Amino acid sequence: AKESMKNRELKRQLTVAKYAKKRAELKAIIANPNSSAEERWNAQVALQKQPRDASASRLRNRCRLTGRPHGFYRKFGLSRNKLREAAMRGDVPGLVKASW
Amino acid sequence: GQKVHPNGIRLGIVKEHTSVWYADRKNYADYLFADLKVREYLQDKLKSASVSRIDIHRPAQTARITIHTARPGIVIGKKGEDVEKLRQDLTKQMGVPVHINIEEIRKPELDAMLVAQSVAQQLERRVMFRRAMKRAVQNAMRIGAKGIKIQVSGRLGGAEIARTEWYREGRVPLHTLRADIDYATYEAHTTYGVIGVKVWIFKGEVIG
Amino acid sequence: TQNYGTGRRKTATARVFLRPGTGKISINNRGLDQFFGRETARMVVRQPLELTETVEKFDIFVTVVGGGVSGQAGAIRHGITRALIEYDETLRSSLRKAGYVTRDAREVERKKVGLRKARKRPQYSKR
Amino acid sequence: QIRIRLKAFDHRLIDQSTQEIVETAKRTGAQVRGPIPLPTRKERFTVLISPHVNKDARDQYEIRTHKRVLDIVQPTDKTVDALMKLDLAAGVEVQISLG
Amino acid sequence: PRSLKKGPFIDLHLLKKVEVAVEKNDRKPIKTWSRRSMILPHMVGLTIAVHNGRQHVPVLVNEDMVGHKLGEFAATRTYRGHA
Amino acid sequence: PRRRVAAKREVLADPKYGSQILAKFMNHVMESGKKAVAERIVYGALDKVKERGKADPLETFEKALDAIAPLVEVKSRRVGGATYQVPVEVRPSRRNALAMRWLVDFARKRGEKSMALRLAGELLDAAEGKGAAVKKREDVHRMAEANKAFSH
RNA sequence: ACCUUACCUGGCCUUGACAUGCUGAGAACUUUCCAGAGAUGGAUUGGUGCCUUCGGGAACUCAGACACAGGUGCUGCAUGGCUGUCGUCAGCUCGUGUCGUGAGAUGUUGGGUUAAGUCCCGUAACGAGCGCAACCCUUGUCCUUAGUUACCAGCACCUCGGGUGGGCACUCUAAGGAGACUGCCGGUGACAAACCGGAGGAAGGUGGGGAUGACGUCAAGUCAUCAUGGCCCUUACGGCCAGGGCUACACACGUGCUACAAUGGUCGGUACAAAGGGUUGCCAAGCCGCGAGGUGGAGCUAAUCCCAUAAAACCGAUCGUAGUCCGGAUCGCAGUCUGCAACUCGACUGCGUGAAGUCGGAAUCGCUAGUAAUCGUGAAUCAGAAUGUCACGGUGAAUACGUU
Ligand SMILES: [Mg+2]
Ligand SMILES: [Mg+2]
Ligand SMILES: [Mg+2]
Ligand SMILES: [Mg+2]
Ligand SMILES: [Mg+2]
Ligand SMILES: [Mg+2]
Ligand SMILES: [Mg+2]
Ligand SMILES: [Mg+2]
Ligand SMILES: [Mg+2]
Ligand SMILES: [Mg+2]
Ligand SMILES: [Mg+2]
Ligand SMILES: [Mg+2]
Ligand SMILES: [Mg+2]
Ligand SMILES: [Mg+2]
Ligand SMILES: [Mg+2]
Ligand SMILES: [Mg+2]
Ligand SMILES: [Mg+2]
Ligand SMILES: [Mg+2]
Ligand SMILES: [Mg+2]
Ligand SMILES: [Mg+2]
Ligand SMILES: [Mg+2]
Ligand SMILES: [Mg+2]
Ligand SMILES: [Mg+2]
Repeated sequence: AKESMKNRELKRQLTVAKYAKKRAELKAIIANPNSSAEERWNAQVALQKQPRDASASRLRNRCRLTGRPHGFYRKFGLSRNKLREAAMRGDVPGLVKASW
Repeated sequence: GQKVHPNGIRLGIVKEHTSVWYADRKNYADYLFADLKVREYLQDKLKSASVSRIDIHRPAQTARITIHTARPGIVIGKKGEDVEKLRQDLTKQMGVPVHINIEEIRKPELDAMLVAQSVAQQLERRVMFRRAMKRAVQNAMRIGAKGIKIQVSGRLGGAEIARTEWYREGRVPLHTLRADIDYATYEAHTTYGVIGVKVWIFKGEVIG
Repeated sequence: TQNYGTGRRKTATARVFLRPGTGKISINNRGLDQFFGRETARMVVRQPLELTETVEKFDIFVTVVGGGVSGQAGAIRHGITRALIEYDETLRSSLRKAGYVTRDAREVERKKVGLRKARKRPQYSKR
Repeated sequence: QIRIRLKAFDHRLIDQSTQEIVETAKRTGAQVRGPIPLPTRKERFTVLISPHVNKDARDQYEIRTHKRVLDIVQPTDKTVDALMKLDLAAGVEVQISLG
Repeated sequence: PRSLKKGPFIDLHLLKKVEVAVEKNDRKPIKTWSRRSMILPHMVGLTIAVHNGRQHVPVLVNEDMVGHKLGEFAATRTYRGHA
Repeated sequence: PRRRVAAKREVLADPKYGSQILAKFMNHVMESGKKAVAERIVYGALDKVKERGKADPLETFEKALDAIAPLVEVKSRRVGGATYQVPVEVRPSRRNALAMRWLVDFARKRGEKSMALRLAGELLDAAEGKGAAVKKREDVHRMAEANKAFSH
């Protein structure tokens, strides 16, 4: 949770969001059976030459407040522990301690 | 042992959420993040103004913010151009139009957050803690306030061994749930480190 | 005509209708024997009816939802007991002594944190 | 013949809103059938409370969603369409269909 | 193993460095850092120095091990022995 | 416990034979919560007993049980300096459970085709007392008799 | 697996990946190209832009200088906040009064009773506070409100599917409420508190479960979530990139799963649950493949559509106790899915081989009733990756003489 870690993961977010369609095009080309090796190999080369840091598998979502990688709940944008602080303060709407 | 958060365990029973609205998975995280940022920004800017509670109400594509403070003229100054510049500042945190309401609170010395901040700022000016805590308890007890407990922990004075002190008056029943215990925490950044302040105030028994 | 009753036991519910007839006994539009296969459900179901020697005099039409086979049998027993006591309101003490009217209250205890089951715990080596 | 759906985190506000809309719709003469409580949605979270290793110390939290259904017969006056600020105030979502 | 929709897999720089090496015969070992490359049957006879992690270990390729990846023949853990 | 407040829930769920002792034998023989399997096993053993012995299997089971029920047992006691064993008479209720437990435990390890004929053989053996369960009951009894010097 | 990532090898940056103050030049964009494992560098069609006191400004890209920025660097024995533990045990104190030269002690001791410092009466004590109990959630009974996407008693239609008309009967859903408070009876008891049975009652003795953790202890844990007093580096203890490691292996320990079979292994048809997730999503039908899977696209912003068929159970056929129609590790060959990429280092699929394992020493663990045992289902994290975690139901025990 350094400053550099947050900046350089914002880099991944930006690069992935900026293309966001060419990956879909190339994967549609590849996944389609009737595409021919002629139109498959060029798609392979296109995928290879494109920068590696523009993939969903390259993204690790962290806390929007501190950047803690582990303990993430995608329902919120919060880490494991700031969720507790926000809930106790009452900022999270509709959230109460449950017994049942 | 560790005590549960008095405000957390009373949510829904007698306490109320500060951020009251509705959303879904598309923008629940966005709305929550915007609320936390706007609260942080408001406190950081008008920390000088005695602000206690910030409520967020979000109808369709709009946000209505009500601010509780003890010094309304600080924000409503000469017809409140401060209000309009504040609105312009807030317009970017959440894209919806903003609406600001300033609420006055009677008896600022019966409010946990204001009392905690006052004690902390007295401590920052090298005032020894016993007199500050005693006078806070005195002022609170002199008007209603069927109970008050004040705790200060850390490197009290300047000794290089931290410790904890606390004074109570009246009754402060934490295990009961009918009670409405106002609770607040604050910090003081002195030359030797951080000193923490906690305040509990018991106002009455909620019947009905 | 007819009388109605409801029986619940272990997240199983059953609606029972008791009418004049010769005891066709239909369970979810199926015969009683064809529903419970080689178990103790039949006699425990008929226990309140066989205790009042009125096995055939009351045709019984029921529907049962939820739970398991034993739970369904218990629900039917309770429901038909209620339907009967909605017809013969002098045998209340009879089924109190028989112990058929009091509803079961035991339910599956939940799981807790730090435990595997509701009450089982790990081994706790002392070192 | 229109159908109205109401969603809220808290039941008190959804009850107040349902009473308000029922009163507004009945008072104008249009007929209304009674509300239907759709089953609530409960989502639970188990979270660690220690900053470091204490696995058994955990908190359970819950978010509840409440849904109500209303329907009308003989639509003659439509004022609640212009009363959106009345119907929804802070934390109730209203959907309308078959206008 | 990789799905058959993509038989081979070689980095583009490696391809353009070894596709040159087919018109003119094997004359110099190729220093490579890509351990994911799939050796095709039409580069048999060349010496490839694959990155171990400290240095590049050179290996010769014949037809027997064509159906294997590059780094598979370059280990990274020493294990000289417990005793 | 220390309270003596624990209740005694009564279970009597004989499906068709309507026997109380049979129900407790069911509860004893049941394993892993498999009631139906216990029902089939016990009823197969009972039917084998019937097809073998002309006497009705109810009384054969009863007389096997009454010939394996012990009267006294030996129990260890910490005297504070020695390892002593004292004989004590059985509580009237406990002997039934002891007989059931011994019977099922010895029946579980015959090595023949299935527990149907296993329990059949054990019931026939204990009807007059040639089974291993009766032998071990006699061994327990002779422990208790050889330790009669303490008695009390 | 890359990232995560904090370590190693190698290559590359010094106001720097980021913020503020100064000066100067200009759109970011898109240019689809080349050198290199890559950061990076170089050509690079096109438009100079918006508003002007039309002077300039904003914000963007880059360059230069310092004040700096930066650190998952040290100190938890300098700290805040957060957490474990004794322990959910019933204790811990104060004001006034009184006794003692004092440290202190009474209250808080006694006789009962209770889960309880719970209650009664006595009593130099009289009161009070934090604790216990209660107020909160869930489940078990009943009443009213309401009937859509939910239900179907009665009528009808019926292509025999709540399929339709329809109904407000029931179940069900969720809001508001009644009910259990030692309430009544018998016995005991200081005719007190309270104790042992009984009626009614769905539930009887805080009905069952959960949340709630007093004063304090262990210089207990955390500087690596965060914050923070110091101390430390500034061509690096700060940054960027590619590979490797955290998944190594003569051994030892903790926590689980699968077994060692006949209360079972297979084969055929057959029955009944609860809870939940889904519009950068679920992803059905038909069809193609032994299979993992592939085309295809319906419906669903979800009591409606999908995830998705529960299993154990019952019946019928077979195996006959044999390291076996048990057991599945290991291994060989060929596959499927996501991902840029399954060698180090993923999960599943087909064929085949098929191991240890005959219920396990000293020692040791959990559990008092829907409990133990056993069988299945869902969620989170997440491109893929659960024998782990959290949660939900099916079947369903034995035992408690008693306190040495
Ligand atoms: Mg930082
Ligand atoms: Mg990832
Ligand atoms: Mg449950
Ligand atoms: Mg279970
Ligand atoms: Mg051990
Ligand atoms: Mg790396
Ligand atoms: Mg410490
Ligand atoms: Mg600490
Ligand atoms: Mg004195
Ligand atoms: Mg003394
Ligand atoms: Mg003392
Ligand atoms: Mg003393
Ligand atoms: Mg004193
Ligand atoms: Mg005193
Ligand atoms: Mg004491
Ligand atoms: Mg004392
Ligand atoms: Mg008390
Ligand atoms: Mg309590
Ligand atoms: Mg706690
Ligand atoms: Mg320490
Ligand atoms: Mg340490
Ligand atoms: Mg590791
Ligand atoms: Mg217990």
